Amino acid sequence: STLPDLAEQFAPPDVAPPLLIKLVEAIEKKGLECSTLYRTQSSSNPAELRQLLDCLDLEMFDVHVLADAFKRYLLDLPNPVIPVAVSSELISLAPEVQSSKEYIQLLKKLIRSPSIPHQYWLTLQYLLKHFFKLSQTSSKNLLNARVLSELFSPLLFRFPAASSENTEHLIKIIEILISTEW
Amino acid sequence: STLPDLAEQFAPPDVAPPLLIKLVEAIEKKGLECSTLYRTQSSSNPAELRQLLDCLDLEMFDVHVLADAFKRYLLDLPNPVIPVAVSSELISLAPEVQSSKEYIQLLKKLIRSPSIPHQYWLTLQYLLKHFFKLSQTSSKNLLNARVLSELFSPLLFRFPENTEHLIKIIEILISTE
Repeated sequence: STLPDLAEQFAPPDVAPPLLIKLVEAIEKKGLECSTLYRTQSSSNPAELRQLLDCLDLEMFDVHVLADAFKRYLLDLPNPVIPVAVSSELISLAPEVQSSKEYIQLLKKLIRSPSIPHQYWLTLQYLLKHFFKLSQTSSKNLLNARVLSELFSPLLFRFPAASSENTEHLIKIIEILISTEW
Repeated sequence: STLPDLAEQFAPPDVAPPLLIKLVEAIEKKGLECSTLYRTQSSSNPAELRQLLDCLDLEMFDVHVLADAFKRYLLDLPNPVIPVAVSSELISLAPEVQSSKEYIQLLKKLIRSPSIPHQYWLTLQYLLKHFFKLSQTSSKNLLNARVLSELFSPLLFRFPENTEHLIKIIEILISTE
């Protein structure tokens, strides 16, 4: 709620918001192999999780609390990682655009727009790297790229779209972008 | 024009773009008393000035070249220091509103909007501080708040009448730092 805009939390040459780096690195250190990471709610409520996003070393916290604070962070951003301007255009695309490659091309073109601060695309890239690292230990944490897209796309886009052939394409491109990080 | 957006050049807790700080500090060191600062075209063209804004110590350069690079910087920003939405609103209120105090209150309210990165208002504050510093030696450089407003308002707002109210806001904001 008091969480600043992504464009105010950091700037190049930094690669991601410092708070998001702390969360991701703590979660990867403690939960990379956790078979229920991001699929179980912790006991803390939103108010408690937000208190965490202000005050210590995050490794001190329960990994399930960190995972919930990670979700809380994405939800409390004034504008989502993928701005509504971008999602609005992607959803509007006709069925003749059957190509995931085209959807990806358009997301990158739109999100790299000069009207959108570079921090948004940088934050998405950092998150995709995190999701990819998780999917490379799928044999233990059970997370593949598609499930990660289905779990986190509603947090990255923050769009109540009514579910359609368009929404399947957005989930699909996030899936593809996770799997194709390196 | 590869110049990044103001919001991409720095972020809190930094108070202004690092390149703009270097320009301002060099100009104030070398040209605080120059009777023609910011009113003389130097021999350099935009390409040469951009060469300078794209990368060592700026004090090595002719002060009139630094002044031109300062202007070039404001012109090459992808979005102006005062965003188009803000200027548009202030301009459309031009016939109906007259109070300078109201315009100033509104400029601050609009530019502090959550939809606008804080860097824009921070950069404007830094620029106003520079312009005020110049006006304290106006007897020597001839740059008073009014002259500074007429020179730089078109660069801050990015407008080639209605503007007269905008220029007045910058003048007052320079004078009251």
